[PDB]
Amino acid sequence: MYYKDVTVSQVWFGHRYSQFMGIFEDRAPVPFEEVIDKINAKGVCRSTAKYVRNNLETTAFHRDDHETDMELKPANAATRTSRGWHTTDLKYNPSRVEAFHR
Amino acid sequence: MYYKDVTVSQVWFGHRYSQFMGIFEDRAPVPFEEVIDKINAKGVCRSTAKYVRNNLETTAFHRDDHETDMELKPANAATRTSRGWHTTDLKYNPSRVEAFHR
Amino acid sequence: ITMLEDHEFVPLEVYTRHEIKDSGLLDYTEVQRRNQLHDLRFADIDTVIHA
Amino acid sequence: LGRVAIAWCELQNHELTLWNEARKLNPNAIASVTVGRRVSARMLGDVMAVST
Repeated sequence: MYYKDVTVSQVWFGHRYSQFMGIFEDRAPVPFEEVIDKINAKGVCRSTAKYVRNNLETTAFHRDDHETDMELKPANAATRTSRGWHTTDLKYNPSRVEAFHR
Repeated sequence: MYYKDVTVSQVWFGHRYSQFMGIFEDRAPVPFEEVIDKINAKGVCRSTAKYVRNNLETTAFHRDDHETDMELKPANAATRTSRGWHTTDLKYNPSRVEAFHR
Repeated sequence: ITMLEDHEFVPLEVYTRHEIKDSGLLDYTEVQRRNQLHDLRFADIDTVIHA
Repeated sequence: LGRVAIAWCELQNHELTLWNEARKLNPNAIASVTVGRRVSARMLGDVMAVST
């Protein structure tokens, strides 16, 4: 399975300390050309995910930066886990700025 | 299980009538110290939830008010239901103000 | 007159409980285990970023 | 069935005396039946002498 867990979160940065306001977790497919070229051959994956949700075409950029190809790396081994893989281990969250819904 | 059902909702308030735009339902853990002191001994619980989700520390204040120690009360008995407990029975929603995303 | 010979009845069953359980396409226990360990395996559930 | 077989062996070994007496009585018939073919027997003495 070659999918990109596109997740976006809206966060309230309060007058003193932060707070979530929703995390849209989504699973997104990847193009055949992406799988053939970057995944299988070069062992990397793009920072963007071009896919069709809700009868609309959308792309999400990892960390909301410009397009880049992260080096695909194995996932940390837990109990009774097969061989998985993921480009990113952490999850990007907006930088804290006062009284803004980021 | 000691968890706080942190639910936040964005509601459109039209000129004539209201409308939802998302309900971020979430289950949040509670600190060991909170369970030991306020839950087991005093039988109460805080109106806040200090927990780390999506690699970020977030809190939600019940009814978006200042922190208070809500009195835990038993849940209404339904069919084939064991003993549960919950501090709040209703769910807070923003007060209606015209043409605002509250 | 000849005595009836001793016979041993070995355990026999076309469908053991393991393969009967595996007959179903999806097992809720395995599916939930994989889906809930997904977050732990493919993300860090302990690292906290503050800025 | 083992009890039946034991009782049958005992029955044969026990009717052997009746069969000796019957040989002394009617040697022709007894010898014919024992052999399986109609034969004529004579004074056995201690063993039947037969003739087809």
